[PDB]
Amino acid sequence: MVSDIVLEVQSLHVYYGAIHAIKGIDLKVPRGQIVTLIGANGAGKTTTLSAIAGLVRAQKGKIIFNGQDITNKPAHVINRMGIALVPEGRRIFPELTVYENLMMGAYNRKDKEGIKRDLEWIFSLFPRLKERLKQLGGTLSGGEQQMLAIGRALMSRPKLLMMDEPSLGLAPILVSEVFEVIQKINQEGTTILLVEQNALGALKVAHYGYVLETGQIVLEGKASELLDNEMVRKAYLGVA
Ligand SMILES: Nc1ncnc2c1ncn2[C@@H]1O[C@H](COP(=O)(O)OP(=O)(O)OP(=O)(O)O)[C@@H](O)[C@H]1O
Repeated sequence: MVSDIVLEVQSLHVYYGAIHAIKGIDLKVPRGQIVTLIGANGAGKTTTLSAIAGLVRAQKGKIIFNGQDITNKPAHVINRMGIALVPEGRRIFPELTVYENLMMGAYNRKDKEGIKRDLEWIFSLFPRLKERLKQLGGTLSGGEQQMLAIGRALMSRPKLLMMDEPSLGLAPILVSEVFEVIQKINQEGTTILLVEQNALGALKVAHYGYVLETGQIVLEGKASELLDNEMVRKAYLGVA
């Protein structure tokens, strides 16, 4: 099935350890849009993405991918279905060079031209990466590694690209380039679910946003409108 809503979370509840991390949230990520989930550290952003990816259990509610209930399915299955996740930590394989890291992303495509066009498309998106194609990973700057992690996910031609704090700890200029690349990716049609602590940057590129506070959504709406909301501005953008 193919839906206009690529991902829908319904009354999701997540419990682990001693804490009730997510307390019944609802979210929708429309096809071709960039949706962002923002909130302070510890709001439950990573947990939300983990639940969706099946890395943590959903005690209540459901996660629907293109109309199909994938609630609590095996993480490896959910990945094969088309949901790509670029977790926090710019996880990359340092022992493999930039080229190998990108290519391992298209391990299940069988494509011939597509893989070709996609590899070159990623080159225009990340000039600095092509500048160090034969170079190993772990020898690039965190900024470059972050860009490499994103490139790898792209080579799998994701039906849904999820990213957890893509700009965390980066220099202003890199933060700016991260968000610009996210926009370029979306302009090609890729649906994105972006989790960020940098609310300003996230809301500026997103179509829709959700504000998560202590496991619950307190506000949601068109991104441009959230930027003009007094509560968002004072609480997340520093305008008090
Ligand atoms: N030892 C603990 N004591 C209290 N709360 C804890 C503990 N360990 C984990 N948590 C819970 O973890 C949740 C925060 O982690 P989560 O991964 O959801 O954060 P996040 O806001 O997405 O940040 P990041 O994206 O950086 O991981 C909170 O609900 C917090 O209460």
